[PDB]
Amino acid sequence: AVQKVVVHPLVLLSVVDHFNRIGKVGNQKRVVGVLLGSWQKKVLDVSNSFAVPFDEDDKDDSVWFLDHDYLENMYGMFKKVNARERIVGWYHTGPKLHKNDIAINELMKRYCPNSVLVIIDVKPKDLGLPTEAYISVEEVHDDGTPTSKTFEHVTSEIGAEEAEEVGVEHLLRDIKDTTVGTLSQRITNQVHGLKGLNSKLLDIRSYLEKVATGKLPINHQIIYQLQDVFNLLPDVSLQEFVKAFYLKTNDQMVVVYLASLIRSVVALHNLINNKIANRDAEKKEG
Amino acid sequence: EFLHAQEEVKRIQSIPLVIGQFLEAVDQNTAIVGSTTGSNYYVRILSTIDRELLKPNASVALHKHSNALV
Amino acid sequence: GDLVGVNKDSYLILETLPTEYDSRVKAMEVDERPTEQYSDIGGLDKQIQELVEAIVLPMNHKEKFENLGIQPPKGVLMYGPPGTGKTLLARACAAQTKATFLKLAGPQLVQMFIGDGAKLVRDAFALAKEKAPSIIFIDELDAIGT
Amino acid sequence: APAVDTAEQVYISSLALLKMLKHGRAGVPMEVMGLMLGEFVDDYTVRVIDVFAMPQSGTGVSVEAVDPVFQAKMLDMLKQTGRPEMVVGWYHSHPGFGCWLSGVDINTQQSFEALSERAVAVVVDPIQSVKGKVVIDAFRLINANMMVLGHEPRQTTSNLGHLNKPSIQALIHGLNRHYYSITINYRKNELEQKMLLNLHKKSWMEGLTLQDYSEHCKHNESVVKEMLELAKNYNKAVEEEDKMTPEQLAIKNVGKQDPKRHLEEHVDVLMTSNIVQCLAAMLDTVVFK
Amino acid sequence: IDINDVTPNCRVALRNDSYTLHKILPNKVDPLVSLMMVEKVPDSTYEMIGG
Ligand SMILES: Nc1ncnc2c1ncn2[C@@H]1O[C@H](COP(=O)(O)OP(=O)(O)OP(=O)(O)O)[C@@H](O)[C@H]1O
Ligand SMILES: [Mg+2]
Ligand SMILES: [Zn+2]
Repeated sequence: AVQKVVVHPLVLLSVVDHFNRIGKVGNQKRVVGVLLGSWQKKVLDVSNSFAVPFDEDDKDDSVWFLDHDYLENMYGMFKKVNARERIVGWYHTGPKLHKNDIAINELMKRYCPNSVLVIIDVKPKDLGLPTEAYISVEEVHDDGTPTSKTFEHVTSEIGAEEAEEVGVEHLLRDIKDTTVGTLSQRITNQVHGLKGLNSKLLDIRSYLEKVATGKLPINHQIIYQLQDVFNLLPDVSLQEFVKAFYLKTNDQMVVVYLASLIRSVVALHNLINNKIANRDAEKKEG
Repeated sequence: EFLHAQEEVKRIQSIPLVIGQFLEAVDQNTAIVGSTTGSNYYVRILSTIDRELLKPNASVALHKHSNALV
Repeated sequence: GDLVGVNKDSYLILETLPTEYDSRVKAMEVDERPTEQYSDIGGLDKQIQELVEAIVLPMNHKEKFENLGIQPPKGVLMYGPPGTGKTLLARACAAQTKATFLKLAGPQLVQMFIGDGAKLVRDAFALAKEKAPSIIFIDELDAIGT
Repeated sequence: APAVDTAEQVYISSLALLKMLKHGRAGVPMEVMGLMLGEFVDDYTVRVIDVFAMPQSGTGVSVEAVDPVFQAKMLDMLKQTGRPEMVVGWYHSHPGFGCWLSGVDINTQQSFEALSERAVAVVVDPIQSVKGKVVIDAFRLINANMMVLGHEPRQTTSNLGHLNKPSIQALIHGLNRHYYSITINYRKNELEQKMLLNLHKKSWMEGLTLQDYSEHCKHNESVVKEMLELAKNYNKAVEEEDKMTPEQLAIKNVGKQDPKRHLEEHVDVLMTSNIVQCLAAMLDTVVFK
Repeated sequence: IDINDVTPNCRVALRNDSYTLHKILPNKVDPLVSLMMVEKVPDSTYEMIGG
C-alpha cells in the first residue's frame, strides 16, 4: 500500500504540455503517459514523466495501443539522464476512468509491481487537487461478493522539491496571495471552505440519491462510513457546551475590545498630532 | 505589494547563512562584518535588523551569496 | 587509510590508487651497509652482544625463540651522549647480521607536505612487511619524537 | 546586415523553466547541460517550448558532451508524441558562478550558431536562483567580425534597457564584447498557472479548522502581555511629549520602537487572529448541527 | 573618489568583481585596542571625592 503519492509540480506541467501537444491537432480523449519517481518509506514521489503513443477506440473499449518499445527506450534514456527515477505508474487526463484502465495497468505492472495511476484533470481548473491516484487490488471482497479488478484509491497530495519550488514561485509572481493572510484573505478562506463543504456534501447527496433510487449498488461498505460521519456531529445545543462556548467567545471579545481601544486612542492621538501639525504650519506660514 | 515586499525581504533571512563577526560600523544600513570564510567583507545591513544588537563583536549572519548582513 | 582517486567536484571515489611504496620509501632500503663489522666498532661490546640478543638472534634463530616463550622485544632505543656511535653499532647489527635495514632517520620524517612522513611511516612498515627479515632503523628519533 | 533588435525575446515556457531549474539543481555541484527545443518563429522572437537533458558526461559543458546518438534518438522519439520542434539552443548551469559564458562555452555557442544563426544559449544558476529571483540570462555570440559596425546591432526599438541592465558580475566576463544578452520572457498562460497554483493551495477543510484553543489562549495571553509592555512605553513616549524640536525628537528616536510600529501592528495580529477564529467558531456552530 | 583622500594605510572597500575602489571607509583599529576607548563615561563625580 502507498500512503501518499506526492505529485511534483513539474509532472502536472508536462502533462498539461502533453495534452496540448496532441489535442491541438489530433483531437482525442485522455493522453496516457508514464510516471517516473523515487520511492520512499511508503510515499511515492513523482518527479518527472513522459508521453507514450496511445491510441484507443470507442468500439469494444479494448482496441488500444500503449507502445512498449517507446516506453522501454524512453526510460532507457531517462535513467541515463537521472538514475533516481524508476517507472512507477501512468497518468491520463480523461477525468473519468475508462474500461481500458485495468488492462493497461496490468501492463505497467510489468514495469513496476506497485503501479499507481494518477489521473490529472488537465482540462478542469476548479476547487482543486487536479491529481487522483489509484492502485490495483484483487481481493475476495471479504463480504461475499464477486471478485474483480477494480482500482482502489490512494491519497494524493501535490508538493514541491526545492528546485521546482523556486521556479514555481517566480512563475506565478503575479497572482500569488500574501502568505500573512490578513483579515481579507482569511475570511475568503472560509467562504471558500463553506462552498466546498456544500460541494462535497452535494456529491454525497447525489450518490445517496443514486443508491436510494437504486441506480447504483449499495456498497454495504463506505456506505455506513458516511453513517460514521453522520454520528460524529457536535450536538452543540448541549447546555454544558453552550455555556463553554460563550465563555471562549467572551474570552476573545475582551481581547478584540482591548485591541479596538488601542487602535482608537492611537487614532485620536494621530489626529491631535496632525491637527497640531497643520495648525502649527498654518500659523508658521504667516 | 507591501505584504509581498515584506515577505520578499523576509526571504533574505532564509537558510543557509554564513556566520561573521560584526567588526565595526560604517554608517546606517552598511557594515564591515568579517565572514567566517577568512575574508572581511563590506556588506549592507537589513533594516529590520536592530542596530542595537550589532555590538562590535556580534556574531551576525551574512547572506551566503550576496554576502549582506541579514 | 587507502589513498583513492575521487572526483574533484562530486568527491565520489573513482579508482583505488596503487601505493607501490612510492620511490623514496624503497630508496631508504640502502643495500650498501658500510660493513661496520664489529671489528670496526670497539669498546661497545656488551652493547654489541646485547643487541645481538634482541636482534639478529631473535630474527635468525626464531624457532627456539618461539618454543622458549621469550618474546624478543621488537624495538630497542639507542640513547646516550652524542659521539658514542649509536648509528654505528646500528649499522653493525645492520651489516654483520644481514637483514634489509630500512633506515628511516627521524630528521627525514619532517616534511612540510601534510600527511607525508606519516605515510612514509605506515608505508615504511608496509615496505617492511614486503621484504624478508630486516630492521627498520630510525636515527635521531627526536625529529618526530618531540 | 541583419541585427538582433534588442526587442528580440527568447520566450521560455513554464515547462522549460521548471525543467531547466530542476536539471541544474540535480547536479548542482557539477555543471549540467541539455538541448532546448523550440521554434524560430521570426527574427525578433526565439521561442523555446521544451528542453531535454543531455546526459552528464566527463567532458563537461562542451561540444563533445553533445552525444549525437542520444540526441538523434531522443528527437526521433519526441516526434511521435507530438513535439516536432527543432533544436533552438542549449543551456548549461553554472553552480553559483553567475550568468556569463566562459571561453569554452563560447566555442560551443559558435558551434550551435553554425547550424542556425539564432541558436540562443542560456545559463541557469541553481544556487543563486534560490528564491523568487531566477538568474537565467540568454546569450547569443556577437560575431567578432562586426566590430566595424555596432555591437548589439539593434535598430528601431526601445526595450533594450528594460527588464534588465548590464549585470556587473558578467560584464567582466565578456559582454557587448563577444556575447550579448537577449531579453528573457516567460510564456506562462492560463491552464498552466492554475495547475501550478495547487502547489500551496490549502483545501476546503482548511479555513474551517478552528486552530486549537490551548495554544490560542496562550497566544492571545502572550501577545496581550507583549502589547501591554508596549503601551507602557507608549505612555512614556507620549507623556514625555518633549518639545525640544519634537519633529527632531520623532526622527532621533526612530528604531522601529514603541510609538506605533510595535503598537497596533500587534493589534492587527491580535484582532485578525481572534476575528477569524471567532467567525470560524460561529460558522461551524451553524453548519455542523 | 578624489585620490587625494587615499593616504597610505587606509581601508578602502573594493567592488565585488572588478576590484574598483569605491569608498574610503573608517580606519582600522585592532579589535582589542578599540574596546579601550571609553564610550560610557563613568558616574563618579568630583563632589564624591573628598579630602
Ligand atoms: N666504538 C666505536 N669505535 C669506533 N668508532 C666509533 C665508536 N663509537 C663511535 N665511533 C665513531 O664516532 C663517530 C660518530 O658516529 P655515530 O653517528 O655512530 O656517533 P653517535 O654517537 O651515534 O652520534 P649521535 O649520537 O650524535 O647520533 C663515527 O666516526 C664513529 O665511527
Ligand atoms: Mg647518529
Ligand atoms: Zn559554462
